Amino acid sequence: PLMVKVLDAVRGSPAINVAVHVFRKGLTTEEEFVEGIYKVEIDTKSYWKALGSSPFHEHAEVVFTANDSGPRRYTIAALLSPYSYSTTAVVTN
Amino acid sequence: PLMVKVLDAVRGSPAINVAVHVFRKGLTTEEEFVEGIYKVEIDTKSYWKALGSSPFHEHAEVVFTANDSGPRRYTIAALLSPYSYSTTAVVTN
Amino acid sequence: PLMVKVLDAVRGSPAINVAVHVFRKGLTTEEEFVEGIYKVEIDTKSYWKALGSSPFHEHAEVVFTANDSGPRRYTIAALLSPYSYSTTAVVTN
Amino acid sequence: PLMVKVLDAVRGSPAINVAVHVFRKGLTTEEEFVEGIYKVEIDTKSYWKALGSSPFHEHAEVVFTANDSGPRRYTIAALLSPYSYSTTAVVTN
Amino acid sequence: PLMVKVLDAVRGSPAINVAVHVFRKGLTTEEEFVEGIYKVEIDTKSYWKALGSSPFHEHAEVVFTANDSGPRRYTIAALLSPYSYSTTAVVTN
Repeated sequence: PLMVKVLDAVRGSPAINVAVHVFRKGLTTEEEFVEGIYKVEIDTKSYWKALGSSPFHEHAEVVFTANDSGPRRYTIAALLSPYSYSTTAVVTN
Repeated sequence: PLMVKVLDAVRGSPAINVAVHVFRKGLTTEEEFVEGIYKVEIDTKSYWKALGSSPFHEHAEVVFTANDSGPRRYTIAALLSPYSYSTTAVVTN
Repeated sequence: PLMVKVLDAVRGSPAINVAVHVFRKGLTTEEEFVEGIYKVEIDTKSYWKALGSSPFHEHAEVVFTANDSGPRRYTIAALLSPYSYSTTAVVTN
Repeated sequence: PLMVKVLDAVRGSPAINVAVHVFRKGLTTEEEFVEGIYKVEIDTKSYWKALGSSPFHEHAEVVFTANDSGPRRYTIAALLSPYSYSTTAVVTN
Repeated sequence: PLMVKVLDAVRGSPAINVAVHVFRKGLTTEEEFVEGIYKVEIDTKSYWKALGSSPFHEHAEVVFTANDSGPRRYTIAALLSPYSYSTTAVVTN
């Protein structure tokens, strides 16, 4: 008899992230999974994923150049950071 | 007898993200999955995903150039960050 | 006997994101899935996804150039961030 | 006997996003899925998706240039962020 | 016996987004799906989707240029953000 209690009585003003998972019983194969319940991808890159069956098989002259550059600013305050009775400020003068 | 209790009694003014998942019983194969319940992708890039069966098979002269640059600003306050009785401010003077 | 209780009694003024999922029992194959219940894609890019069967098969002279640049500003306050009795402000002077 | 209770008694003035999903039992194949219940796509781009069977098969001289640039501003306050008794303001002087 | 209760008793002045889904039992194939119940696409672009069977098959001289630029402003307050007893203002001086 599964019997799960999470955050039953709450009095006040909290700041909560709740993730409750209850369970009971080709190139990429995925089966019966849970992914990225609270997932953050800010600057994620991916080149040439799962190209396929028999690419560039017989003859190929490939020039792969990946120039990642340039002025990029990522200013984040309280990433996945619940708060209460606090002061969060981003000041970019 | 599955019996799940989440946040039964709530008195006050909380700030909550609730994700409750209850369960009971080619190139890319995906089967019976839950993905990205709370997912954030700010600057996500992907070149040449799942091109297909037999690409560039016999002969190919490929020049792949991925120039990622340029002034990009991402200013975020309280990303996936519930708050209560707080002060969140983005000030870009 | 599945029996799920979420946020039964709520007194006050909360700020809640609720996602409850209850369950009981080619190139891309997807089957029996739940995706992106609370999903945010701000700046998402994708070039050449699922091109098809036998592309550029015999002979191909391909020049792939992906120049991503330029002044882009993304100012976000309280992304997926419920709040109560708070002060959220974006001030861009 | 599935028996689900969500937010039964609510007294006050909350701000709620509710997503309840109850269940009981080619190039892209999708089957029996739920997607994007609360999905936000602000600046999403996609070039050359699902081109088809046998494209550019015999001979092809392709010049693919994707110049993404230009002054673009996305100012958002309270994205997927329910609030109560708060003050949300976007001030662009 | 499926038996679902959502937001039975509501006293006060809430601000609610409710999405309840109850269930019981070529190039792109889609079957038995629910999509975009609360979906927002602000600036979404798509070039060359599902071109067809055998395009540019024998010989093709293709010049694909996608110049995305220009001054574009997207100012949004309370996107998918129900609120109560609050003050939402967009001030663009």
